[PDB]
Amino acid sequence: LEVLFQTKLQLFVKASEDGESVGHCPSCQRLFMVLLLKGVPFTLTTVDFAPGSQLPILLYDSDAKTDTLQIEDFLEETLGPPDFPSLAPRYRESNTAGNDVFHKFSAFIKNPVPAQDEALYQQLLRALARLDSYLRAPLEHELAGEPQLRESRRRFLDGDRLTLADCSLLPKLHIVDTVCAHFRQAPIPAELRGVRRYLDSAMQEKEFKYTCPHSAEILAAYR
Repeated sequence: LEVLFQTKLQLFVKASEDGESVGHCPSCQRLFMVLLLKGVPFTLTTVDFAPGSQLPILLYDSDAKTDTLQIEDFLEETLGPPDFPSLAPRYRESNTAGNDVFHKFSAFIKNPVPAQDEALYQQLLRALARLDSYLRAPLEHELAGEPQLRESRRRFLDGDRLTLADCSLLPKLHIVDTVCAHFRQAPIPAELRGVRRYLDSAMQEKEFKYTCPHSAEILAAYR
């Protein structure tokens, strides 16, 4: 399928198995979000170049960019104020909080070794706890207003608006919760209030909600 939002910009992404929606792929969803959050017109084309290239790919004019980070930087650079909002996070830590969660999930979820399962699980939980800490800690602009504040009020990594950091992390975190809950009866623990609210908040945000693959597609990818 194809989706026209409102050309110059064309993002190629994986299609779902039945071909009717977008397929599972957190980097695809990441750039899908970035483009929506820019509010720039664009075409999304699902699919069911250069050696070992993989989706997502962005066509601009006739130019092709095939690497996710490259694509992202390009969009943040060439689509700027006043016509489009900058999506760079304000705070360095927004860019690193949660950065090991997804790779510790994969190590855990793929693990063939019974004796290492609990261990790999605790490593995943520990990274989630660190993300949770950052999410609960008042940011600079928050302390400006309330120097008393002990617990952050904000919705997302860097504040109350989605940034590039959220576009990267949310699709990955969504996968973690979705797979762990269905396959291991292990949703992200309720004790991690910051992480849970963050996921709840993202779901109420149209750019995230409507870029998510159907859960069935995520599940199929993990068996």
